[PDB]
Amino acid sequence: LRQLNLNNEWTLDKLRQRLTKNAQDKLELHLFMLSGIPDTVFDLVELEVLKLELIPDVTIPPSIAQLTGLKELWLYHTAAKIEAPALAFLRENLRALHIKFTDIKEIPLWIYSLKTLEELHLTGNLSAENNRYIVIDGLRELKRLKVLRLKSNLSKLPQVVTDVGVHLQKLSINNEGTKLIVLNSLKKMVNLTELELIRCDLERIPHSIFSLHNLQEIDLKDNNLKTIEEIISFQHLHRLTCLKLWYNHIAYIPIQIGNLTNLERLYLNRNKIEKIPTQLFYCRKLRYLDLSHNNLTFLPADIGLLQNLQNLAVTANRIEALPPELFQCRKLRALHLGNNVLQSLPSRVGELTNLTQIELRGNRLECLPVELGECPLLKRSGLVVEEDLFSTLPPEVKERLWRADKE
Amino acid sequence: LKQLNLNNEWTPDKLRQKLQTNAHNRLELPLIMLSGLPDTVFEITELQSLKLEIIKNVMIPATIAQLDNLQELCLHQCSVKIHSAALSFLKENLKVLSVKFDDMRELPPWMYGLRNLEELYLVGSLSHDISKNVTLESLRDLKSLKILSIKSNVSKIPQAVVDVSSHLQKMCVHNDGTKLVMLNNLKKMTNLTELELVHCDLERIPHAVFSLLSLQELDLKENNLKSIEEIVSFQHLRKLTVLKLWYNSIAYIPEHIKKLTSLERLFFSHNKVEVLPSHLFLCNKIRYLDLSYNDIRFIPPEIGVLQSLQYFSITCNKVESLPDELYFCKKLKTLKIGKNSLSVLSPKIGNLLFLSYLDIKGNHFEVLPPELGDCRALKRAGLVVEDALFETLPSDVREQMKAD
Repeated sequence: LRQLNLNNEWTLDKLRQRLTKNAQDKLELHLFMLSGIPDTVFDLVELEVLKLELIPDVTIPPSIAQLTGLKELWLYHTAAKIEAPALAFLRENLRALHIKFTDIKEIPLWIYSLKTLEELHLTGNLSAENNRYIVIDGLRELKRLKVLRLKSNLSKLPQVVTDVGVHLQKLSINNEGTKLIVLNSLKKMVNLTELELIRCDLERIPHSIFSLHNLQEIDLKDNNLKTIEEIISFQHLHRLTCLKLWYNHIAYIPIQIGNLTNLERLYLNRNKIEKIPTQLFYCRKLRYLDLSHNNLTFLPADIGLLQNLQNLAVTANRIEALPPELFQCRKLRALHLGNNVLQSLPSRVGELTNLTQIELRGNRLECLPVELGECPLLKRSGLVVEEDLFSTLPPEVKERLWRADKE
Repeated sequence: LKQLNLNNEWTPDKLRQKLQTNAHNRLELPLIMLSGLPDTVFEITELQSLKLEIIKNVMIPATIAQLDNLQELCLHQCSVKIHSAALSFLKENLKVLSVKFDDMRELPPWMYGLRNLEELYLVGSLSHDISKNVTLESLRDLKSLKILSIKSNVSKIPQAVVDVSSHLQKMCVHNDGTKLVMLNNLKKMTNLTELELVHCDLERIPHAVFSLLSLQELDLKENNLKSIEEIVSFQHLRKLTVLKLWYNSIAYIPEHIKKLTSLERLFFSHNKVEVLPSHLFLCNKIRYLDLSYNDIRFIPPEIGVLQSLQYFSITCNKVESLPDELYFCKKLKTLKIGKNSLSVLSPKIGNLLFLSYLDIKGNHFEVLPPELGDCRALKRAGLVVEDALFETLPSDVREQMKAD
């Protein structure tokens, strides 16, 4: 009766207008306090991400084969009871699976039998008696796994994951402030490409991070590293182009980072950097640079070297005057300059053409120069500033900006 | 049951839809006329600002400890309650507050147990017994407060401000027709830097402002300043660069302006000034001078002294004569002379290299000269004029001007 009633009131049409999209621009639908999965949900064939969240002990019927496009399932506190045909369809179709659980019994045993699975995300503490890194012993059956996120507050990386790491390309660990016992045990995952230690609270860089040669993106988010001193050994990482050292107590940048010339997306924001030095600009390949929420004394002139810079973000830092060398570069696109102590914005911003958005709200900005109207890509949504400061501009250039905005 | 219904009504996806930005570049959740606060709101942890509008009979649980990213709180016409862990966390984390007290009890008494609070927006209204508000004089517990804006009919500045003068920096008061009195409470301001008094009905600038020795700026908005004779002590405000005395009634400007030369921003728009003296433009550090919608008869030539000027607004004046010395000042970036009684635009106007803005709208002109091409920073938008004045450029000058 519950299943048929749930089919009835949650009909397919309101569900059709219920459809939404994710950051991957994939069609989802969030099921939230449902008795089971309505058959109207399974009738849908354009579904990409099915969100079984808090669905009490739902039995998956074979009609999941109707979900031909189904590639993503996020079982959030939802134990999935499944049978052989639905198992076969999921083994032959399903490829990404983010299982969030609060108990070992909540984790289904069939998720280790899927062939085509490549993205697997776990949330929930995994340290237990007589089950530590044994329930995931079926990860060896899964040979297509490439993404393994473990928000499990684990104290050490499991060895079964190390054997998986021959084919694993991405390993993100979230420990919520728990030091993970490295012991250089990540040297087995030579195929690892994106080691994103989230909230690992490491306070140091182990040698395994720069021992593997295959990492392009290494984001040590909230790893609490006081001194960023292991960056000399990262030059052997020719693949490394994204070294996001945000959310740390880095108080000064040693000049040695000038060794790493391959860096593009250096996101060094939300830190206490007293100043980014001239030698930091020795990496001319830097295309995306984030320094937001920092303690910079000023912004040096060698920023003119970074000709590839697109978005420089120094929001809520301490920069009193904008150097003309900042405007010497022409490739700037997103200027996060708000909440600063910028006395005034120089007219040289009229040189910038790629600038499609610029954050100018707050600050000590006396007036906005008319040269901001010279920028073609900039519009009202791009130019976020206070209403009075925007009104300081002449009426006709404001009309031009309005007309370019609305259309 | 109320909590269960609150969580049932508003799914987190609906809150994703509700997510927006605010006037301070924070992630805002606008919650309008709600029965309460759902726990689904606190399930969002990326949130930077909370907006609660007329959501009364609301008790803040410990669950707000989930979202660490809060910096702003908008508690608008809502009587809110509190819990111990909420007190501790909002003591540790919350810094920006914007409340509206339509009713005095709709102001909750717990804003003042915090310390990390920095910005405060006290919009609303107040009664005759102003000094009895002990809610105001508990900000001694606040240590980080730096922004205070009180849009209310406040006649007497409380001893609260007197106590919190050590760390307070910005004032914005809109009395809206209410006379402000008891200005010793503004005398004992010591470390304040900004003062924006709107419609306070202050007939004269008090010795309170001159007791301030570190005031960056002063606003005497909607204040009936008939005469300005107390400027002699304004020299004590060495930090004073902004004097936005606009929509005012200053009939003439005396010599006392020589007391302070650090003055930079000078707004006398819609003032009662008849003739400017020889003594304004001695203070060469002035860059930002406004006389918009005034009725000045004419401009004397001593304007030539103001070289470091970058803004000279006299729009909608009765000025029939612009001498060429303001055209001689090339550092003048903005120069608004709109709707005056002038006759002809200056032919030797291309000498002003750094002339970003020339608002000369509605002026009785005849023919534009060809030397606008020599002007590097003057546009049709910048030189706002009637269209029959726009149609006057030579054809080759049109070819050079459409390509700037």
